[PDB]
Amino acid sequence: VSKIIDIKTSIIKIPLKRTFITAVRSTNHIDSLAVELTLDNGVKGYGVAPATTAITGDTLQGMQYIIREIFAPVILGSDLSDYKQTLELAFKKVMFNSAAKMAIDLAYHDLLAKEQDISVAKLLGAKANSIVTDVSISCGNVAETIQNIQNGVEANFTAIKVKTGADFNRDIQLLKALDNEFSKNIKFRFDANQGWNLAQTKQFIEEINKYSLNVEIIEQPVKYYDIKAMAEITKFSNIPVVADESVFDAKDAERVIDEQACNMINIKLAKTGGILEAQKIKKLADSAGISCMVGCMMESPAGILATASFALAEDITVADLDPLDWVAKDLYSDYITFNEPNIILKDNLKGFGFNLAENLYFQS
Amino acid sequence: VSKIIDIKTSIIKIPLKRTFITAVRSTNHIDSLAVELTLDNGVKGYGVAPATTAITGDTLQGMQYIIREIFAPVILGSDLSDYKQTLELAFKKVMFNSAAKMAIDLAYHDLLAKEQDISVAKLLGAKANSIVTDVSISCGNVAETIQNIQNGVEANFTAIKVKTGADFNRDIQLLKALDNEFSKNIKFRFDANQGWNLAQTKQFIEEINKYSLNVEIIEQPVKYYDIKAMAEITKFSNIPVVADESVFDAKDAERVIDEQACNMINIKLAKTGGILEAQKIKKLADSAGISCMVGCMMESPAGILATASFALAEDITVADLDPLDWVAKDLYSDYITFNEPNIILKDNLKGFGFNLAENLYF
Repeated sequence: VSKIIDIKTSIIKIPLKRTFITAVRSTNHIDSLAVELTLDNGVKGYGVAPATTAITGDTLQGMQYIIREIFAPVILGSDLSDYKQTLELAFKKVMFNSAAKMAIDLAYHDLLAKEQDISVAKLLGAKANSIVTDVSISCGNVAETIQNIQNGVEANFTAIKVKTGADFNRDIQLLKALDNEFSKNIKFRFDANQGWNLAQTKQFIEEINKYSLNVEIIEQPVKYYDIKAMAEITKFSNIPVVADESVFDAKDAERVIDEQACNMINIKLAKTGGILEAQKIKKLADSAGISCMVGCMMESPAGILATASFALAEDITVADLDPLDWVAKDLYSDYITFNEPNIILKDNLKGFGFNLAENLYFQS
Repeated sequence: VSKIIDIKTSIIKIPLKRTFITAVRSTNHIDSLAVELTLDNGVKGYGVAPATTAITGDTLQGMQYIIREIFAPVILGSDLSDYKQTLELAFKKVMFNSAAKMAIDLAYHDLLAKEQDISVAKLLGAKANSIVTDVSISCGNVAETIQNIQNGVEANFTAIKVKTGADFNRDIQLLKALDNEFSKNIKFRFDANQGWNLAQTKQFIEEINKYSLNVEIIEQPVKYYDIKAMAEITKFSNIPVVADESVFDAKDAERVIDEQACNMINIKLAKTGGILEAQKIKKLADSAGISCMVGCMMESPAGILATASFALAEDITVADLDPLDWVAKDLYSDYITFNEPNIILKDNLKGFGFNLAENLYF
């Protein structure tokens, strides 16, 4: 019987190699909070979550307070084997702030795996160690956008996630350029980040039909709450429609399933508040015959490893896991081999294998 | 034209006279963040919002960061007259954190009113100065609860909000005790804070009908997201059903209107992110023939004043505004006369009429 006797955090700031721009925001960096749980046997578990305030509403400052002043009193002194009960009772005290919850759920999984002397991926039941990711391309003018895609293709990515929804006229013009520049061995994924209205979405889909493109998904074309439009688009489209911001948790998944509002759900740990809730979504989706992909915020490689581990355990093969491509290799090379576009888990790691304490000063 | 050239924040904590406890939480104090906006003509304006993390997810520390580092760059240097656009631009950078938005929205309205040398209530179109509130009663054992109610009645409240949803057997037994101790001059409002399932809700409603009791509303009996159950309870019930946690913003209001999931919406500024979004809810409800009441978190008298101002401007007469009853009179006596159960705005205040001098400058 191991008990959690300490909880500490540290902020992590990472610079991006190039500017990330979506319909929602623009950034050159990632802000994350790491949490450390210490067992009474000295073993330490870790989780890392992004603060993407425009999407999940999380802030580093809110996460720190929640974890150290709200969750901590519930967790401290509790048995590791009571994790499900502990997380349920702790999470009930906080509405939203899903990324804060992600950090805690991940640290618990790290502990659970380490206590069994296995990786988290293995704990969750993964067989495979490799998942393929697209690379995503910032909003920008057509010329710049074609250049970024060529860079991705030269880097060995054949699945390309094209951000749209910032400028609809630009989005339409871009299709022409794509059709001219790339073959059908390149697979496109469009993600509007809610930036289109219903009419524009249908128009974009009709426009795709005018060219010869390999298009795999249309992701979150409209506002997260316009489930009626999502259903209409899903019925209209010959291309699978993906819900992202429309689905954070299991009850969101129930709603989109009930309303036939997508063909596929993009599961993200920063939205679900960690692995436990993501598992519940996957079960619901499976029962409903809805497929799942995994995705992320522009977030640290640690979140990517955790997400890859989950996907491998759940037989999820469609992934937008690209942040590794936006940051320095040394940030992930302790735990991941990225042979683009393949994210490969390194062998024989205990827990996730993040190796955070070496570079970060944790404080209670 | 006036431009906003400075933004400051301050944390304010206030003690409660007695313990507030619901199905949600238990507390002896209020945590608030206040924001001050300064125009380049010297006029300052203020808004104050609660951090009730279990409900809106807001934290003091989160609100502080959001206002200083996210909202401030958008607001600073902007024209006051552009406020609708400025707030739209600012709020699109932040999901949730509605109480942080409330603080900023209120400070803008304080400025707007002060620029016209009038109260915010007057700015919003209010004429009347007074609104009746219930008093709310903490969860407790039956005997405890009867005593708290008697205290309220003795204090002159005739509308009583009874918190339920923590212990269902207690809730059911309590009805017998109410029917025994009280006549129909006392009107009850039950708020389960989501604590009941569908079966329990129908049972409580049937139980009510076994007695002689004046029952005005049943509030948020089930989970905020179970709209199907809300719609079923609404159809089943002979008592008006109120959506609280099911409606934060206008798009939430559209959903409950579309699904016929309530008879009435409880509008709170801490959920709406301030007055502009609250006005949009009111317009939608009006169009759908859905009534509105106003409500609050357990929050500062400044928030209560802002909410009373909105209600008076919107012809909303049903209110659960009680926190004034939970704090020392000298906190609010400058801008409000609470002669129970009447919340009455003082004459000739400019803007809201509260200031931060003790917090910021002393």
